[PDB]
Amino acid sequence: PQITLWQRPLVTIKIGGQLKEALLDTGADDTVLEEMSLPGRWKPKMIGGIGGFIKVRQYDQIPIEICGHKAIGTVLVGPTPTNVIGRNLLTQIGCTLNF
Amino acid sequence: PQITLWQRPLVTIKIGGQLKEALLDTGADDTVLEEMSLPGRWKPKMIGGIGGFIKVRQYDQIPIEICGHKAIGTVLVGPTPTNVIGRNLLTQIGCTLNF
Ligand SMILES: C=CCNC(=O)[C@@H](NC(=O)[C@@](O)(CCCN(Cc1ccc(-c2ccncc2)cc1)NC(=O)[C@@H](NC(=O)OC)C(C)(C)C)Cc1ccc(CC=C)cc1)C(C)C
Ligand SMILES: [Cl-]
Ligand SMILES: [Cl-]
Ligand SMILES: [Cl-]
Repeated sequence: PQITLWQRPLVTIKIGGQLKEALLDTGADDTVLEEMSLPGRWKPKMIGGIGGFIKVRQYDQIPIEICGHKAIGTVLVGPTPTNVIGRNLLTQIGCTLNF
Repeated sequence: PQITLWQRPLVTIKIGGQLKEALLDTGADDTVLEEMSLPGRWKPKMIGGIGGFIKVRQYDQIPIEICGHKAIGTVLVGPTPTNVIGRNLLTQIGCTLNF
């Protein structure tokens, strides 16, 4: 579709069979989600936002639907003010910026 | 143009006489720039991202130029770790997400 930016670009995603709201964020390298359960082992990452650094859990090869578009990729879980979908999955679902 | 999301979407802006690089961020409510001088009135503001909040100065009705597109809008100045263009100005130059 085509999403204008007069509001927050909030969409519905599906991960682990549950629906969630998340924010499509082109200023983000990475995709980071609020606390939740995911299968398998995880690795550490430090990621930096506008406000400083947080520690998150990295899970790889995780299926996720963004707006009904299927992707499988890396998901971080951590203390974030919102769910955000960063470039790493935006490119999987064929996103570009246009003006 | 059409801008890809394989890489960070960085662009040049002219503002306040200076050239600057900055990051087209669809997730950002506001536009925030590193420390710099702007004319006229301002008020203090706390803004929130990953890792918490920072204090900025808010100037309104500032002329900016982005990729040759003139807009006018609110610009926050402060100790952000990188320059970001937010939805408040992205709208004015007709920028949308597409997939
Ligand atoms: C007051 C209104 C609500 N807050 C906001 O709208 C703020 N927006 C952001 O922080 C956001 O759009 C992220 C900005 C882009 N940022 C840009 C950015 C990039 C690098 C940093 C570098 C950065 C930090 N430290 C050292 C080097 C800092 C910010 N990227 C990241 O922070 C990402 N980090 C990276 O991509 O790092 C590569 C990531 C999400 C994964 C932490 C994500 C975001 C979006 C909305 C909200 C509020 C919603 C409840 C919070 C966070 C500011 C920027 C306006
Ligand atoms: Cl990925
Ligand atoms: Cl504005
Ligand atoms: Cl429009």
